[PDB]
Amino acid sequence: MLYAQVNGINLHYEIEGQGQPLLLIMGLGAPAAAWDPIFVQTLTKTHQVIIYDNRGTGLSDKPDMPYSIAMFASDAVGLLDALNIPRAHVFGVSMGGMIAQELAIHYPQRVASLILGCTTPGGKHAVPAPLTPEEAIREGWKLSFSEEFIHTHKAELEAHIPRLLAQLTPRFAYERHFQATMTLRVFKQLKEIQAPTLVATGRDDMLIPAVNSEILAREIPGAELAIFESAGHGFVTSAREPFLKVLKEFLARQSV
Repeated sequence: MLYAQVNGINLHYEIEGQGQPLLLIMGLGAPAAAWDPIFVQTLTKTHQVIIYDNRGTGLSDKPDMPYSIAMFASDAVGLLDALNIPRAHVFGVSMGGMIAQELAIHYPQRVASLILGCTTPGGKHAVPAPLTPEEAIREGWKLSFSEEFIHTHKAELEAHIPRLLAQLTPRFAYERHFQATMTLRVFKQLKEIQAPTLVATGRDDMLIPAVNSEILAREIPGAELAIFESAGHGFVTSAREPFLKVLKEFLARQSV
């Protein structure tokens, strides 16, 4: 029910909690509904958490045009402007981590701290990826979670399916997002990032190789690296309690 109009595009967002603003940025084709709800709820105890639907997704407008990381970063800044927030902590996952990198380089004055989850800088220095819509989500789990995690957490995973199906990203928009992931151009500028930075991923990430997180942390001055054992692309869920501990500890040392 809340929207921010940024450059004529209506972006659906949700905002919750009190304290220092924390902007969460989702990855390829994913709406705000894709965030692990327990993770988000827990963060609202210490922070004002902003989640939202990128253009093309959820309840947001879906213009049929080329998307880029630069445009996504412009959208995020627009959201912060609409909310009258000068500076925010920023956490992006996957393509959302690419948007985060763009923000920290091109809009450094809006970024109080930076958390990069299961992401990559792209380009030559990056190490690349190696039926019913219900069945598709279940198939997609295998890329984010181990076979044992899926076994022991089947109810928790199944409970999220309706939420995702309620708000499908249409195929045309999914294509725009897919092609946007090719438009990041940051590698040499990573070393100019001034934000205090946490890089985090699951060691066993099958979608984005975990070495990408080492490459990021290697470039960004003063970046910390948290790699979680027995977790993959889905580490925000599969390592939720250890990651929430690390993220809360990191954010406690930060300020807006």
